[PDB]
Amino acid sequence: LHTVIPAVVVAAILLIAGIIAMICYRKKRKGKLTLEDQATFIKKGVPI
Amino acid sequence: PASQHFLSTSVQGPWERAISPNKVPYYINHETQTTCWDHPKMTELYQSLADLNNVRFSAYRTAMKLRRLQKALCLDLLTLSAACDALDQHNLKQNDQPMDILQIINCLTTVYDRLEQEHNNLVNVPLCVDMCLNWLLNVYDTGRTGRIRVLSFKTGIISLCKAHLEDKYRYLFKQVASSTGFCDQRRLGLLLHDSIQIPRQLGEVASFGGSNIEPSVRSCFQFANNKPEIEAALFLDWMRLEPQSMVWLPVLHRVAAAETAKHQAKCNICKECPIIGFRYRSLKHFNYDICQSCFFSGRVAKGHKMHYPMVEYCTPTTSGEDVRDFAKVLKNKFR
Repeated sequence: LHTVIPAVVVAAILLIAGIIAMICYRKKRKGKLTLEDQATFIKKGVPI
Repeated sequence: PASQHFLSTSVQGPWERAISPNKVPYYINHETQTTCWDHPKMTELYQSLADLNNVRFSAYRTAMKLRRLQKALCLDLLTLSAACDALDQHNLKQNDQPMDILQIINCLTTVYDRLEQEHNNLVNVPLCVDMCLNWLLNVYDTGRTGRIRVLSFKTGIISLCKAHLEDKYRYLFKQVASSTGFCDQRRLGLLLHDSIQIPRQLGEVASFGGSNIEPSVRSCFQFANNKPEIEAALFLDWMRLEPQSMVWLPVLHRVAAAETAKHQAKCNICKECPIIGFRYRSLKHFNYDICQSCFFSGRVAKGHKMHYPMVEYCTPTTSGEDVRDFAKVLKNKFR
């Protein structure tokens, strides 16, 4: 029993790894590629 | 020239096409004492522009048309450094120095030789020189005197070159400020006048307060806490305040940046997925994302509201930021 069932408790660590991976799908590489304008901030939220 | 009688009928009414000693044709608006040129290549460019009167808003129209011009003129290939070196090579440092046709031709040749050496398959020196002379004398040679100011030419090239927005702002401020870096009402007024000479050439000058630069100077010096002179940092802050008469240049920078934007989203009217270009997300409803193709036509889905707030993504989104703003819009709709 101890050699069979505690072989599944590692699936909980598998979940923890999956969750912490998925809370970071854009925090893994924020810069990504085509890093133009890398010393300022460009964003808009009001139509003119 | 023989083309005078042939192409004088392309425009009618008060417009009167006339030829120049530099064999470049130009129209005449005689009672306004203002004159504009029209080369056949720029004639077909403007004919293509005339079918693009579908832009509902003002700043978007100016930015899109100016981006189309800059890409067509291939002046977006010019950087700040090359233009600065070219202007400093010809000793055109005094802003009030009179400029003849020959000096402008020499400076344009200096710029476009380097541009062609970088863009052999994209830049033709004589045609580009003719086109850029056409545009510059359209903006700043309404009197057909053959004399312009160095400051106006500098402002036009620096605005129409490829550089950071704050870098262009700082260079233009240094051009208009004194050796101490201070700018009074008069230099700011001259710079604003040079800036406002541009929209009147296309016909969108009144939408930004007209040609009256006095309210712009008044607002700038009211933001300056009624200081006699303004500084570069205060000028940058007042520009980031997005004044009525200067927002067109940051809107141009944004549309240039967003021309290569690709958003993983669906248009909530024309069902276009993925969104390419400008993505617009409503700040009131849920799951409402519109592409600029339907936004510019004025067609609205589910009708507008008492207030219909909108955010304009010009870059691919960050999941943290959009989850945060989704939480904000759920909070807004909860109340």
